[PDB]
Amino acid sequence: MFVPCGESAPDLAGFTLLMPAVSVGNVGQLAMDLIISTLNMSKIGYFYTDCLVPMVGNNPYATTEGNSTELSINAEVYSLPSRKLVALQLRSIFIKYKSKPFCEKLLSWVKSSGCARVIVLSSSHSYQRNDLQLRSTPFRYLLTPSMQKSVQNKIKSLNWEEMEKSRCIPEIDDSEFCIRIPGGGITKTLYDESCSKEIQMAVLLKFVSEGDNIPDALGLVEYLNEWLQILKPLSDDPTVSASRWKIPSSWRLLFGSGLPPALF
Amino acid sequence: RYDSRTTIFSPEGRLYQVEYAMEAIGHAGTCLGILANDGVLLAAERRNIHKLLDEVFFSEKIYKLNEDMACSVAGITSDANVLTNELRLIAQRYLLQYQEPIPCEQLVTALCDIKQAYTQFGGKRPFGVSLLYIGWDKHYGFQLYQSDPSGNYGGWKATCIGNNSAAAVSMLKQDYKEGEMTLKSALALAIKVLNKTMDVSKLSAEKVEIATLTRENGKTVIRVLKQKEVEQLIKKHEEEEAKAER
Amino acid sequence: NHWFTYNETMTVESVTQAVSNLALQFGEEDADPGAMSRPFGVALLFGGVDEKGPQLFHMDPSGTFVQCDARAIGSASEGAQSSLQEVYHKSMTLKE
Amino acid sequence: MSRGSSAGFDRHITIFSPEGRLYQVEYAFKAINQGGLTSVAVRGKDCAVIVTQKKVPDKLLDSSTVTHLFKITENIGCVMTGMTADSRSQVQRARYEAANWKYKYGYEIPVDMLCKRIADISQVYTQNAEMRPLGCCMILIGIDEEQGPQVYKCDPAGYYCGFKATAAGVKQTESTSFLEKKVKKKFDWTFEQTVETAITCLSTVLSIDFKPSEIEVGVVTVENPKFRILTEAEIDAHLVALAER
Amino acid sequence: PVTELSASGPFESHDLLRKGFSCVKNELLPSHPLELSEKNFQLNQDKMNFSTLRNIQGLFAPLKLQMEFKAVQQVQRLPFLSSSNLSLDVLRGNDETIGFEDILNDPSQSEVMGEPHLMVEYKLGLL
Amino acid sequence: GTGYDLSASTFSPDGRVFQVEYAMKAVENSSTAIGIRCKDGVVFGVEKLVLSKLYEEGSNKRLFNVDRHVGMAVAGLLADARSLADIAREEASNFRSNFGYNIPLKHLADRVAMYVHAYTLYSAVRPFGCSFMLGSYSVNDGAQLYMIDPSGVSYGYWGCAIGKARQAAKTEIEKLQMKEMTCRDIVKEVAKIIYIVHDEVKDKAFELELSWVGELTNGRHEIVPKDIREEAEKYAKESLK
Amino acid sequence: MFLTRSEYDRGVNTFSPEGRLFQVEYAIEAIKLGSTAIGIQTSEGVCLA
Amino acid sequence: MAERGYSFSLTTFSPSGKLVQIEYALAAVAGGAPSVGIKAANGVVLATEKKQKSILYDERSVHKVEPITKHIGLVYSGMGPDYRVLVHRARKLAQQYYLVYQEPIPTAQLVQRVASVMQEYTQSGGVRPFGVSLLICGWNEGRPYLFQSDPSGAYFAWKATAMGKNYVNGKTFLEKRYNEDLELEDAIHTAILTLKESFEGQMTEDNIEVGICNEAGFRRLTPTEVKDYLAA
Amino acid sequence: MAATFFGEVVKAPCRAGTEDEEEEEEGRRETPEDREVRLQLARKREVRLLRRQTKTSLEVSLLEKYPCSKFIIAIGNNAVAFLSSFVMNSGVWEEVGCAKLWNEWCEAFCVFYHLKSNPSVFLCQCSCYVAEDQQYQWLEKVFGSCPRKNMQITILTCRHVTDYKTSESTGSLPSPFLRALKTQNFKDSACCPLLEQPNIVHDLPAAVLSYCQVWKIPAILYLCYTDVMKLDLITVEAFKPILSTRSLKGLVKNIPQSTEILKKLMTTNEIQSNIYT
Amino acid sequence: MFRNQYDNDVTVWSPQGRIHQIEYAMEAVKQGSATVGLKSKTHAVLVALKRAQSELAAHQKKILHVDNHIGISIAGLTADARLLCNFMRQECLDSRFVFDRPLPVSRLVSLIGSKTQIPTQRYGRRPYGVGLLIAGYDDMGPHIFQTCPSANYFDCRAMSIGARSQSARTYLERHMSEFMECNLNELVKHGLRALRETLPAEQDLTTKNVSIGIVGKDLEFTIYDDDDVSPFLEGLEER
Repeated sequence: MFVPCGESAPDLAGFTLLMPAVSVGNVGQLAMDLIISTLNMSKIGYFYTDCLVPMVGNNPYATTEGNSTELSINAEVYSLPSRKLVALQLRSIFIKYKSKPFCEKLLSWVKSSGCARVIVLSSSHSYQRNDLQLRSTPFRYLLTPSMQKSVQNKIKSLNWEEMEKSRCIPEIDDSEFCIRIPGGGITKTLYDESCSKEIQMAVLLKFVSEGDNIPDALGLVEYLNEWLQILKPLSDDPTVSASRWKIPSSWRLLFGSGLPPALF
Repeated sequence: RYDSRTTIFSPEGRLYQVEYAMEAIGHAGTCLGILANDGVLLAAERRNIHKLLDEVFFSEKIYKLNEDMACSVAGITSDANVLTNELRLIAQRYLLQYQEPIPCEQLVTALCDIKQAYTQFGGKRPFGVSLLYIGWDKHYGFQLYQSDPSGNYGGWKATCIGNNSAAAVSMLKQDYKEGEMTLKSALALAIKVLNKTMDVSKLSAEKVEIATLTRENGKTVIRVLKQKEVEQLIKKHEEEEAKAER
Repeated sequence: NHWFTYNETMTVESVTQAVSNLALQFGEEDADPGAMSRPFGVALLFGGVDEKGPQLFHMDPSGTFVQCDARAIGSASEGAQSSLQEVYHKSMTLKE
Repeated sequence: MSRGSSAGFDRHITIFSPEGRLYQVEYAFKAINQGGLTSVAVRGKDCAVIVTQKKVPDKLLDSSTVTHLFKITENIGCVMTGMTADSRSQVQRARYEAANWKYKYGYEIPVDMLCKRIADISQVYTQNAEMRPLGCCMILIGIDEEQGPQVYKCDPAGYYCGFKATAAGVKQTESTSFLEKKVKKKFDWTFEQTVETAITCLSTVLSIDFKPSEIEVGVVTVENPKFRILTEAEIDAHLVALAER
Repeated sequence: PVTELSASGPFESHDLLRKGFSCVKNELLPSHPLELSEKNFQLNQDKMNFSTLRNIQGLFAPLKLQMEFKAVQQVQRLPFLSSSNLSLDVLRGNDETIGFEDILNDPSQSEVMGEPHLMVEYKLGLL
Repeated sequence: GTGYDLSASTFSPDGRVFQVEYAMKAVENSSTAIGIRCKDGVVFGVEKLVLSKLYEEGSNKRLFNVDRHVGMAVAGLLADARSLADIAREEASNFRSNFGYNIPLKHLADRVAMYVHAYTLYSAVRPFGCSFMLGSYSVNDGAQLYMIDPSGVSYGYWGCAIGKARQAAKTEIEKLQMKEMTCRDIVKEVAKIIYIVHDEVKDKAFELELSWVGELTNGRHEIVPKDIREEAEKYAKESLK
Repeated sequence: MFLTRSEYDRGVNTFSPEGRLFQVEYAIEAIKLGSTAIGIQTSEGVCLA
Repeated sequence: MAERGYSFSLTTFSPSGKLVQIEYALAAVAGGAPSVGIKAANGVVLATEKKQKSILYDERSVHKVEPITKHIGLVYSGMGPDYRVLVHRARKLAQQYYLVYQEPIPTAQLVQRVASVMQEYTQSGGVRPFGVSLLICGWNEGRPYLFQSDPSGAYFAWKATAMGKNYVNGKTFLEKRYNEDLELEDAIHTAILTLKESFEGQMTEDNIEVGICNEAGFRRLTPTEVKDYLAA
Repeated sequence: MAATFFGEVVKAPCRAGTEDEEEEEEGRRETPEDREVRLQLARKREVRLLRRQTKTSLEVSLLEKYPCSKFIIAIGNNAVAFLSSFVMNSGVWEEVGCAKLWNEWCEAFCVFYHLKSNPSVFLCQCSCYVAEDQQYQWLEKVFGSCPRKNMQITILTCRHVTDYKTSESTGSLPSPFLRALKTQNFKDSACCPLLEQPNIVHDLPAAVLSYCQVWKIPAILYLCYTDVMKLDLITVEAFKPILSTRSLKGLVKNIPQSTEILKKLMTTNEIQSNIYT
Repeated sequence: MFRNQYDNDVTVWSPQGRIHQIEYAMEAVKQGSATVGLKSKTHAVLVALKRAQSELAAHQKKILHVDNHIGISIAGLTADARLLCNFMRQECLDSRFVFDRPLPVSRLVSLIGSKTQIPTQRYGRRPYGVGLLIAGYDDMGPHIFQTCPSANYFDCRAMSIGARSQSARTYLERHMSEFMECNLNELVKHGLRALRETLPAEQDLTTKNVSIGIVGKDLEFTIYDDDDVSPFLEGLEER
């Protein structure tokens, strides 16, 4: 459930909820770090549930010594009421048999709190890309049937590629078609439950592998910024790119620790 | 716990890759074997029935292994070619060492040991072939065996493999009379069953090949029925079904 | 083998060392086929009498042995070892 | 790295994709462009010429060690395009296989038979899960006995074919179009005309006026069947003779 | 007189029914001058080629040839069934020569073959 | 190149074997070695880092003697560098045994570089994470300097630098007119360049490791004698300030 | 940042980032499924129960 | 398209019994250059489309229609290197048969031995199937033979067939125009027409290859002979 | 998984846990054979507070039946040893329940003590290793759903120095060292440097700190990053700075005898196995 | 975090150019117990701390005998130490057989380096998880060598390896200027004081937990254990 930081709900009246999925490469989570850092969003609550492995650490978006000591837990909610944007950041992994319960709790919060849209930043396995998908763009999208508030036309004008519908159960020549995001984690569960509950959800994803997945995170936030304009539009600057998403200070030592001596 | 290798048991003791290998035959053409008092037969559905396919070797499915045995495969065709070659080799090796023709169950057992070896060592796909053996030997007389990709054989008095094997087996079990079968009644039952289980098309003596094994004057006679006899059997069945209707 | 070659009884520690040479040869499967490919899941307790009097050895799933004076192995080795901790004194009779 | 096959339709050499394509072989073909050098081989009436770029991007590097033209046998020379170490290793293999042929058959290997042997080995690499293709292309030249000049091109897939002119590298398509246009008009280029054709193809598709130190030229001739690599003075003579015209 | 009785330790065990008729008395002097020359001919040819590659080109050359030979010989057929050695012949250079091993006493029709599991687990070094 | 970079037998969608590229970065992990070829020899010099004051001086050497006439200066993993030193020694000895004379340096470089390449080919072994330079001198061949890197590419150089600060050292070598200098002035300049590119704060307390092969040693690889090394270090220090 | 799954115990020959081989300690846990055996070494002999 | 890894392993059946890596090798054949085989009353025709279609190819160098013996000949559609490695093997097998039995190998025997090699490659793991399906034409016992061996190692005896790109339309074309009493000349005309069905533009004698097999034996038609056949 | 045979197709590890498919293709036709197994496994791995001489069914959360004003949790061998040696050496501590739980890595479970002199003070003593799907159950069985904000929780635990993320080598750091992580309502500053920004803590200590953060309870987590994670004397002594802090202010009476208790408890020394030295 | 794909095998280079299983093997060395090696002008001594679960077990055998002139002290996995000790003993036997003379310590250590380098490149292997302190004596004097899981070896004036060995190395760095002219007694005392520096302030060296091995100009390699160490420990001033 949602627990505020100040004994008062923040009134997310018509906000857009940006959330990750714990997916392959942690691309959704890294993109959420990029968004929360660049927009300079302020924590407004927690999403306390039984569903994610508990973890804790100081402020991952430290900029000054004053706020570098702010404790953070595995699921925290950030907001930017100027732009009517609210963001969830899941910083852990799901406990066995607990992904679906999290999805219904979260979507119940979305319906109760009054959020208009939901946008899930996710990823999928790129070793499962078939013949065509190898020669297409890495980025795919999904829109639930409700998500039509003039954004179907916007996405169409953006020349994006929808996620390809595989057949529900193979080996049948009839091949009833339903979505399958392999390696998206809760992405498919969130999509199916949003379609059931009539929530305007969008899913943006990239076909990624694992390793240094920071380029993939930057690509995914640029995809989202093609849609939403949460930032000044891309190649319009004197190439001041690379200086337009603020890398959080916690993005340090991403390959571990330092090199031992007496090797090399 | 899962089904990626032949060398992995699921946590209820199932070898899923072998079960999938055995699932490939249910696509293949219906091979039927019936044991009689004076002979054995193999009735096989000609799956390859295209217009431009050539008139081929004396039988598409029926293979001779000895002077005394024949087989009839269903499943992956290339694996079947390998396996029938090795069957013939095994039989000639027994004849070379003992100077006597191989008994039928010893040949079946040897091939099924080969198939089991492929279901046991990792990094080797099992044989997607279920065979059907008919023969004669001085020990047990006319014999009919069956074999499946797991190297698991058994002797029958009437069995079917391939497409619609379950309906065929139900029909045989209902109509096969143990002890009172002769080769003509076995041929009638073979046509009847192989008709009711080939209901994708009307039965004609171009989609079935029948081979009978008998003993005539101290020699075994493996004979593949000519196309003009299978038509006579089909007519006998159609007239019988007309009479039994009205 | 030791008796055949040297005409004498192998000492307790030497037997334990030979068994350890066998037991520590896991992993490294594609080097001497017929090797084991995983640790042995058994702990042994060699107790014998040799030139150096009574001796007790312990080997665990490592192919490694240490001489001991009171060992418990098995499912209740912690409690039994804590009990052997006080009930044992270095000069006690075999009946005790 | 240890062992296994990577799962994916473009991630192991022994995996087909739904369209029956071996993508790791095509990625090897892209590895040929790793280096940024183009090679041109042109067959004439009585000679064969291989011409390649010679980029040395280092004042400190001894430029006489940078070379892509190799001598396989005394009468076969090749220009290697692609990854440098892979090129040198495939040259070593071609040298060994040619020596074996002379040992077994008593006469020196032809060009077509050498590219066939190298392409057989390359096919074996594409079919097995332990090895990988080499990211290189071999263009062989020689004078046979009774056919004439020969230019042959092995490639990472195990495919080989004889040509009248061929290219490898970054500008392979542009050079192939250039040489097609040249060969449609006339083909019995004497010896000078083949060298001018190869140099002009390279200097047109790259739009670069060459210096004798930015280009390598190896030739065979019917009268001098031995593979020869021209000195800088000879290449400069050809370039000045091309410029004056 | 061969010496070598490991007899220090002649503790080895054999399967009596599977050893057949072995006569170490005469297994020290081949039956013909050509017996071993023909038994180990591909072995000796590989050793000669690796030696010339080593001496002319370096360690890498025999190592790569042996590594290719090891790789292709490993995606094969289980030992109780005959293989074609298609890739191994392409590597060794026997794809276009026919020797007497190819036409005499054909391996594809052996006249004698053992049990599947016994032959597989002998190749695995398990005996 | 994630997804295509766990094996040395996988090509990236743009024809790049990435395990080999990561092995070359592994070479960039270590301190710098430079080698300068002059008018009458070759001089090696290694910014050897003092791991502890407890190590006997001369331990962890990075300047091997591969043959009577060849010297080897390494960077990268030191275990890999020692294994490749063993291989190069084997190659030189085998050549001498077969053919009865000292192996040419170009041929030695080819043999060892082709070994390194052979490791860049299989899933069963990983590429060498070590780069090295060979340097010889013969009266009938002149000075010769070769560098092999983890991909198996060996070229001939007039001045080379391998290691962490190869780029700065390469900038500093280019100022030398080494084609017209003797081994003595090159030793002083090698010490100077080693002192310039040393990072005194990140890394700490290095010791010079100078070596030559030339006509001043009669085509024999040697350690620079203690007094000449002292003079070179004093020149290098006084030039730094 | 993030909590992620790291597994160093599903194969022998793999050290954890701690210098520790887990498939051998899982074999010691395999011992702890056996029955209890007590061995006492005295100067009068050794007993095994 | 990764069915739970049933798609990427050659030695894993799918739950329905399919081996969907040998049918991906059949998609390499169906993406190769078109081939045609027509067994006339007195001979067989093997016509294919050349990939070496530009002016810069030496055409005395590499061929897609190959002889195995005097009386057997191949064409393929699929992956060319696999074809070459199988062709040298087929030639070796034919010469071993001659050396043992002192008689030319029959077409069916050769097809069987080649198919056994292909089958071997579809069963191990760590290896890859062959990306070629062959057409074997032969003449034995005064009787033409046309066979087809696919990557799985399962061979078929045909009266007429088509491989490579656009082969379903090719087979439909062949059904409407093949009759048993066809003579070898009308067979060559029909094979060239079936190639002309699925062909990328103007068809020259220099971008198709034809090889016939009659009593006199297998022979590859010269570009002049193909030019003459195309002119009619 | 890691290539049981030559050329076996292997899938890479996924650090996001999405190789489990999150139990995808859920199979709404789960056989009762499957459901019995799943429920039996869920029952085997349950947490259960039980009272002494009651032995079962505590039925309510442990901090909501007794009032609390101070709660010290020690997790692991070294934290438990330190807390016992330096705190229970004083006046009588009364046990008010254990938390029985089964696990693959579980090992004395938390026994909970509350001081007789001051009943409001509590201690959890886990050598108990609580698995991921047991930590929230542990939290509800101990704290419950009525988080009174008068408590001062103090968690103590040990971590291996190789878990420290630092730009230097994790062999050059002066282990063992203490790092803190406090919640927002913890007004006092720590006695140790706060843990860095790329470093996180993920277990039962993280569960308790997260609970206290969400429900606005003061809490401090003390992390010993040690190079020896077995029962070690230096590691236990690394926690001593904590004794001069208001939570552990009145509980530490005799330090000199605590060193003797500690030396004894080291001589007990659960037997090491022979993998090493 | 971005490290998980590249640290499970010793055949995978991380995109930072690091093999991580090598570093984890080095940690395996740190998981032993401290052992010290130091040398004078005439002797090379090896001092080791033994653990025995603190009661009811004969302690680990931490100093092993390789030849009459070579002895090793181990820290790390015991199986690896035994494999390497068997290798060292066989190589010393081979030298005595073929050449009749004691194998030089440096040559032995080079052979160990190659032997232990092979597992760090090959598939289906793991590095050796044992680090050694080899004490030798040959024609060139006393020797102290340190071998690592990474297959590196170092020529030491003195060295400590094992758990909490940094304190011993700090002591040895502080006092190494006087090791060379020390006689055997005070050299072993120096090693003993360093090994004591690897201990808590309360614990002290006893005969039950100290093993010593001396090689030298006159001595063959001898190991002193459990009661033979008393002459060396009696004279050791308190901490």
